[PDB]
Amino acid sequence: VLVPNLNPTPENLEVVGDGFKITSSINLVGEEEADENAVNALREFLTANNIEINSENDPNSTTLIIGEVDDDIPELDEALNGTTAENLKEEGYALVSNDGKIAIEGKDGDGTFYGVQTFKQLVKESNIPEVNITDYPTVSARGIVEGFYGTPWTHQDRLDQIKFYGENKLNTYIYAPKDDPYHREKWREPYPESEMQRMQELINASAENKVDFVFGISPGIDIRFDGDAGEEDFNHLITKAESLYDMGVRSFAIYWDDIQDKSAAKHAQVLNRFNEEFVKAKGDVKPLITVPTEYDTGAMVSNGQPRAYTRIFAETVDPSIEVMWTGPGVVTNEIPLSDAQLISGIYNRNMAVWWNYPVTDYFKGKLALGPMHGLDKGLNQYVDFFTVNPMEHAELSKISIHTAADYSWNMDNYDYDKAWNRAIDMLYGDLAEDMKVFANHSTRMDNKTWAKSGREDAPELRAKMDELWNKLSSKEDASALIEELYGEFARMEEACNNLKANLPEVALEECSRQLDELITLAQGDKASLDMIVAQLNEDTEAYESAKEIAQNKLNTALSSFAVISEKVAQSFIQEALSFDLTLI
Ligand SMILES: CN(NO)C(=O)N[C@@H]1[C@@H](O)[C@H](O)[C@@H](CO)O[C@H]1O
Repeated sequence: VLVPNLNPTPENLEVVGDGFKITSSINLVGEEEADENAVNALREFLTANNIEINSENDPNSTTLIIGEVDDDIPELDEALNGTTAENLKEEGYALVSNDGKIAIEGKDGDGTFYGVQTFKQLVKESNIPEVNITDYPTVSARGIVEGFYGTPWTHQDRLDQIKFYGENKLNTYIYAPKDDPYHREKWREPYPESEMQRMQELINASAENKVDFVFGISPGIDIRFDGDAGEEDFNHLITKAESLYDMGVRSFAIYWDDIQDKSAAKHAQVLNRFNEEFVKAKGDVKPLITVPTEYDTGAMVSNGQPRAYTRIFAETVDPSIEVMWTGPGVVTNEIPLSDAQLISGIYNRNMAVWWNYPVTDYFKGKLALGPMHGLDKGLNQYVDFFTVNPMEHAELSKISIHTAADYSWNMDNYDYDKAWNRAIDMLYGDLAEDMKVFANHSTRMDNKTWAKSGREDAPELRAKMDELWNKLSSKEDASALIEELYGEFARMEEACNNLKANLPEVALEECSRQLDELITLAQGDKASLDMIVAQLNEDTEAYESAKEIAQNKLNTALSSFAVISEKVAQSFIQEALSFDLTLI
């Protein structure tokens, strides 16, 4: 009957019937013409959900038809009747479920694979709704940049991330981690055989999930530009890129972010000569990607005009090259349309975004568990390439990455609160509501100086706390609000205790300290109410005992590595301790 949570939100979806049961043995049609990676993902889900494939057609089993446009499959034509992927952009597809048949038609092999992902999300206990779908991404490249400092993701983490990207229609992975010397301090050197297996698994997994594996190269550390030395180094760039191409890498990025030699013309000439002698000469290599030394608006622009570096770079760099920038700041609240307009005009092209959220490398005590927030819903006019920099914490990064998938696939309809809820619903199952309680307090990032981003922590709770102070200072009866807040604080503690008891270890290991912090803070919040209530009752002894606890709970939180709800659960105790009800 009803449609399950879907991610990304499909572009067009119509519920056209009451739904039906998928038979435990089905008819598979198109299995030989259709995209292999889509079929494998299909076979993989079918196996996992206890569904067998009929070796011969129809004891009136359910029929599943799969393939691409212009694929020679009439069964597909018939099941779709009226709806089609023919007029859809790259990566687009059509899905029709109706009266014992499911049709999956992609505009290309990527689209077929993505149709299979929607299919997998539509099925619940072998029931599927009857729908007509036509779907396609808002933005052409969507994904992750592995750009964070701190403990690296492991091999298994990366394999898991790649699968997750595929499942949420993210097609871009910029492999450029700090712990692989072959991407920076050993950039000249091809990978030795002792490393080829590990690299190949990543490349293979990526391909198989329709994820573009971008090899990030940072030659800035020691690259030479002039004379024989500069020629030798340019030749090493080629040989490196070839040797990766030989492994099946078809996407490359060259970073200029950490170079001392701030020479725009030298940077851009290397790019252009690489574009020509490598990217153009191979023919199946995707557009070149670069990060210029000036890569946030503040570094790039002064008084509406490009600074010298940016101006030279914009003027030299080939128009075919993708150029990354991080928005108005390195870590900032927003990218408004005007910022993307300004930078895109300077570079006379659609821009690539490197979004520094949920990354927490600059403020590691806190977990960034909120949605894409602050990004202009019209950014696609000036941007056709979107990536996020996630946390060293791979598992909990999925919450925010999940919302980036929705934002970049269906930008016009993105709603950060709804996407945030959906991400936690789809990821946490029976723990979703408890995980929301916790994550809600840990969305806002702010190092107090240059780095700030994300949705405010617990906005509703924060508004209730404000009303408490307003009522108490106005000598209005606050009895009912106090009871309500006791409810909120008990809920925070209970949720956090259930997460400690029941979160799978893969998630718990990333957040155990922050859970303990929020519990401490919730207990200090409760003691803070006890303080106020004592003052209302003129019970000096009850006031002193509540105050001692509130202060010790605050102090435990302030001294701990873990950071959470600074402006909300934490600040409330400080507000309560500075409040003097005896003088109102
Ligand atoms: C675009 N870019 N360098 O290529 C980038 O964002 N670099 C780092 C980025 O790697 C880091 O995670 C972030 C927060 O500390 O700071 C930035 O300066």
